[PDB]
Amino acid sequence: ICRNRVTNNVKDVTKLVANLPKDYMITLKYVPGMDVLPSHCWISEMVVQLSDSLTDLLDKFSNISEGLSNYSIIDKLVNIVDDLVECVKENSSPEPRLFTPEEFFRIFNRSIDAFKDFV
Amino acid sequence: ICRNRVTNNVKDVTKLVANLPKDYMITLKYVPGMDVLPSHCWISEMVVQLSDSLTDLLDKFSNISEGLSNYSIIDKLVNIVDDLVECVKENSSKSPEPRLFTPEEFFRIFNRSIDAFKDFV
Amino acid sequence: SPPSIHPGKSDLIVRVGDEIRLLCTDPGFVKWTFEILDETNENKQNEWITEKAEATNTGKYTCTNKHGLSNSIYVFVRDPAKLFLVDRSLYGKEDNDTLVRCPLTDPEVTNYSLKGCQGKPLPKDLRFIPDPKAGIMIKSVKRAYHRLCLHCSVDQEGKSVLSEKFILKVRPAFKAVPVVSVSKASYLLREGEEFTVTCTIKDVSSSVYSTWKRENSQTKLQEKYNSWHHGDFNYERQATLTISSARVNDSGVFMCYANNTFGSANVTTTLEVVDKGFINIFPMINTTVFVNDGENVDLIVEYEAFPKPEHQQWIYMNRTFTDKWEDYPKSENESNIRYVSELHLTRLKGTEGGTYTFLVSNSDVNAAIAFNVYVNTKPEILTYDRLVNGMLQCVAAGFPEPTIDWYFCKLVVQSSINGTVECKAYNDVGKTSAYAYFNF
Amino acid sequence: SPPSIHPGKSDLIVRVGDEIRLLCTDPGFVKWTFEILDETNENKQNEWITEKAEATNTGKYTCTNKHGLSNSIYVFVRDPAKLFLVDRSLYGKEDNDTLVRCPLTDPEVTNYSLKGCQGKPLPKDLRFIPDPKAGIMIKSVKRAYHRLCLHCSVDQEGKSVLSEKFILKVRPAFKAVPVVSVSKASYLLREGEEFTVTCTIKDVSSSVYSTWKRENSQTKLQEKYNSWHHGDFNYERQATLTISSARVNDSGVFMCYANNTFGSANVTTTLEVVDKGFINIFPMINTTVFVNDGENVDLIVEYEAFPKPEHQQWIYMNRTFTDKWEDYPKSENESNIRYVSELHLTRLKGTEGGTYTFLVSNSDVNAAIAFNVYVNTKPEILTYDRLVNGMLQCVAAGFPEPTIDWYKLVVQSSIDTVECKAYNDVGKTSAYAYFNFA
Ligand SMILES: *[C@@H]1O[C@H](CO)[C@@H](O[C@@H]2O[C@H](CO)[C@@H](O)[C@H](O)[C@H]2NC(C)=O)[C@H](O)[C@H]1NC(C)=O
Ligand SMILES: *[C@@H]1O[C@H](CO)[C@@H](O[C@@H]2O[C@H](CO)[C@@H](O)[C@H](O)[C@H]2NC(C)=O)[C@H](O)[C@H]1NC(C)=O
Ligand SMILES: *[C@@H]1O[C@H](CO)[C@@H](O[C@@H]2O[C@H](CO)[C@@H](O)[C@H](O)[C@H]2NC(C)=O)[C@H](O)[C@H]1NC(C)=O
Ligand SMILES: *[C@@H]1O[C@H](CO)[C@@H](O[C@@H]2O[C@H](CO)[C@@H](O)[C@H](O)[C@H]2NC(C)=O)[C@H](O)[C@H]1NC(C)=O
Ligand SMILES: *[C@@H]1O[C@H](CO)[C@@H](O)[C@H](O)[C@H]1NC(C)=O
Ligand SMILES: *[C@@H]1O[C@H](CO)[C@@H](O)[C@H](O)[C@H]1NC(C)=O
Repeated sequence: ICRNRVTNNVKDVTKLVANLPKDYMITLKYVPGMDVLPSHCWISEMVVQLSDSLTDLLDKFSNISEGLSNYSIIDKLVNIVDDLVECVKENSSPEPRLFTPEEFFRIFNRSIDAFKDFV
Repeated sequence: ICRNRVTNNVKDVTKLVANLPKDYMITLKYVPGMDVLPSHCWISEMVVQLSDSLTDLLDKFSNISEGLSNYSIIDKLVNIVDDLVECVKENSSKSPEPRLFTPEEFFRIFNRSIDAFKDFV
Repeated sequence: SPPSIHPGKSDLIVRVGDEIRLLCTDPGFVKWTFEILDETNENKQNEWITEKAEATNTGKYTCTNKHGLSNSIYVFVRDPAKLFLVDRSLYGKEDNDTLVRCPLTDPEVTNYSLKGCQGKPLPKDLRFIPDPKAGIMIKSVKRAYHRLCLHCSVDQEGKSVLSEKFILKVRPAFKAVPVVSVSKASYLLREGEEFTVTCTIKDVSSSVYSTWKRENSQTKLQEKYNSWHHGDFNYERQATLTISSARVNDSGVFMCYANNTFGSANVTTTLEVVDKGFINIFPMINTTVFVNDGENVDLIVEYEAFPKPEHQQWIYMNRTFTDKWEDYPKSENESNIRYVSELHLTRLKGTEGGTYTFLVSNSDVNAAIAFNVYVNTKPEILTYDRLVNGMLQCVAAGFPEPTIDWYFCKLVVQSSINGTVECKAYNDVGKTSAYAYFNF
Repeated sequence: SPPSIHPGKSDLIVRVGDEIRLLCTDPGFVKWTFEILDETNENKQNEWITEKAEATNTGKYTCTNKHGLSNSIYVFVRDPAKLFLVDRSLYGKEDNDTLVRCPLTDPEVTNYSLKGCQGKPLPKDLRFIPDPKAGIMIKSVKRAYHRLCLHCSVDQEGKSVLSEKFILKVRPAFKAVPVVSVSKASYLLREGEEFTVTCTIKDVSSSVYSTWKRENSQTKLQEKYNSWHHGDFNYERQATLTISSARVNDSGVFMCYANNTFGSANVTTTLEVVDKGFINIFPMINTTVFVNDGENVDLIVEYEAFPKPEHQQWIYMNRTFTDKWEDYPKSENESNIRYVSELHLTRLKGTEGGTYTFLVSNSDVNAAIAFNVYVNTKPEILTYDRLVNGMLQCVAAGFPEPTIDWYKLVVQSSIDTVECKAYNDVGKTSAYAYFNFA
């Protein structure tokens, strides 16, 4: 359940993480110990927070029509995590912390890997 | 002179500016008064400082195989500036304090520096 | 009765870091409740106090007795910095009202209203109702507003002040059915072949249900998926059905069914699985044809062939015939397993009659059909003689066999009986004559 | 005789924030001069004194007189805070030593050496010579060191310390000629069409030089350029000539030429400009043709046509054909103006002898060649008849003309079992009479 919500534009996250500067900082109210706790415990809060952070990231870029801009990739990821908010709320704060792209997208892919396993 | 050395990978700059985050800051030892002054005095220092900044900025990105990537575009711009330095040091042939720029402002400065080489001495 | 509550106000206004102190009395009294946005606190005392109110203390307070009845007082903490409380989540079901949770923390302010970000003016028809206690509400959200950005806006000391920034999310109403299409409407396969068909489903949202089911079989089939969002309100799914080893009774109607909260749409594909290949041949003309010498004729066959026909050849009298024959699939359709082969004999000479054969094969079968071409030819007269018997001889050779008529005053016919005496030899194509003169 | 300095010592070491005092004893004294990295100072007093040294006061101090005789001191301001002064533009030319500008502020240290970024090792064959007063020098910079990045490393108190990154840029030295190719080996244009050819030059560097020359003319042609960098040591330039409106005298050879410090390549294209289009036609067989009854023949023309021919048709006796003729260019190559036209005639009937014509047109010109085709036939015997006089006559119709013997062109032969037989080079046919007398 909610697995079919997550389209496979997530497979573009690695191309996005390649184009974001190592130095850049992305901001995410991070549910403490989600790296440890079972999926059903954090996942509801995390998917709201990710939807927010990704829309902030979406403000930062602009829409290069030729090729895959970061704007296009992040846009389609916002479409995903918003639909995950929609199903989690239908079917079922922390303190802001600062992540480099590789770290923030680690958390993103872990959250999305929770839905292949959800209740 | 040195109009040949600036290859047309520069048109990519508009895309690079669009893929860099608006609030990302880039650091350049900007020659003060570069705006108002004639080309010849600031252009010699600026191609050096642009080569430095663009090389550091190049380190920050990975290299995708498919498509255009910031690392590809910046790598080609770095090739340009490292040639413009090679000619300026060899045809004129006779630091500022670091300042921080959003990508659109840094690339404004870059594009003005390259527009300096459409009538140099 | 519900509890009475002290102070007896409806609203109650307090400067930040003042004291908030609310005194409740029902003899049945059970508990307070405090609500703002999501946040809630619950307190079992019949008195509620905090010595230094923060802006967040803004909110509604309800005191409830054991008899079930409730009385409420609503509180503001006026604060120059945090004028709005906010929750940045903002989702609307399209065509429903939605709420922008920016409730005020000082109600005595002017023109509580909604504004676009970056200066931009709101969409021409977006209309809203404000409420200091709850927020601002947006009547009849519609798809044009998707990711509209918003600010809540207050005028205080004649100056105009804006909330943290909000992005509206719209969640489609489904107003048209899905759109469904399949990579091939009909399949034909040798047994034991792989079978693979792909269905495309398009809709405004990824919550479109879609399945592959086999008609007159209720159980749903094994499937692998790929989907994409393609920009706002544009989703595409591709669902793929595979049988690794087909078999005859794996034939049937397969259906790609897709529906949504408006209504379904489906598209079927039909599978034929054959136990072994075939060729079937039809001659477009009788297998025996008759041609007057020096005319063209065509020999034409049409045939069904599966798997596709590998060799095609036309042979005459135990020898192949080339550069005068043409062949094409009968129809352009992908379903068409049917093929045409034609051979253009030209200006046929009288010697070229006899059999012409067409041979076609695939892996499974080798198939033949044969044509007999008879070339009619105007008679010719060979000999004119008289026998030892005192009898006259006229001799003519033609296909069809000539016919000989006498007057007095390839196949061969030899024909007999102050005078001139004539024999005439003729068939369906040709008329010819030879003469003898007898003088008495 | 030259200057002399107090302190005498060739090398001096001063603590940070210590005072620096140098005095040069010369009746002819002119200046102190101080150099480190690019920075320079020069001072008029015979004493140079500085109240509190900073690390950047490290360097070389030279005393010089009116003779121009000079004497030098080098000064190390030991500052525990930074061991290196750096000057971080590290360009090097290929095949040439390249200095890494990380002179030391304390000479009293060990193992001053050069080391990669992020704990990556240096390339194995890279070697270097260290020098506290100047930096660390990389010998014989190769292309494999392009964008190699480097730290300068020094062991102090048994503990190893690194400078800010250096990134080694490499200006390639040319070891092969530029590589040159042109979009078309040769051109043909109707006068007033627009010639436009595009060279392509490929080299390791954008300082390859390339030009377009009209052969036997020294003057410069107009041109437009595009060029790209395809990764490291890979540059490509495209240079496009245009003559905006071709005139006849523009016919000639153009050369695209490219040279670098190593050598030269040129590649050439030749332009023909024709004042008006043309067609020329050659029959691959005599225009007069002979065929027997039932025989098979082809008719074949080769023709050179510019512009490319637009209507090709074959007509027999003023009545056009279809489905019996093949048309193809004679060669594949993109410089092709020459074409082949064939018509095939099958088992020709006797009546079909006549004249066959081939008609081809382009915008400029319309041209015809005509073929005369004679179907020979076996003599065929038309009348055998016995006339009132007692004579009997035979008639035969043939091409070539029949000859008649007793035992199209038309022949009749007359006489007072008899047989008539008519022969020409194709065949024989014979007709019969039988006679009895009393
Ligand atoms: C739209 O798609 C599915 C497929 O039928 C429907 O969901 C089923 O609805 C019936 C009746 O409510 C249930 O008995 C099934 O258990 C449901 N199946 C699943 C997988 O959920 C949905 O109702 C469909 N059709 C309509 C008319 O709404
Ligand atoms: C699957 O698709 C068809 C239409 O694409 C469904 O609808 C029927 O189609 C026929 C002919 O177009 C109409 O005359 C009928 O009115 C339709 N049926 C109904 C109840 O209205 C067909 O019913 C669909 N089958 C399933 C299981 O969904
Ligand atoms: C490489 O190309 C240029 C063009 O010919 C040469 O530069 C010219 O050299 C001649 C003779 O030395 C001079 O008289 C000209 O003034 C130069 N012209 C320009 C535009 O520079 C260069 O010498 C060439 N030769 C080789 C061997 O590479
Ligand atoms: C242009 O290119 C041709 C070769 O592509 C050069 O021709 C050669 O020139 C050398 C002497 O310079 C001769 O020894 C060779 O026999 C020539 N080879 C051929 C095929 O002709 C030519 O010299 C070049 N001209 C210029 C100006 O670069
Ligand atoms: C007939 O069909 C069923 C279901 O498709 C399958 O289980 C069965 O194996 C088929 N029969 C044979 C002999 O394979
Ligand atoms: C070609 O023709 C024009 C006009 O006649 C003439 O001016 C020009 O000099 C000619 N150029 C050459 C190279 O012959």
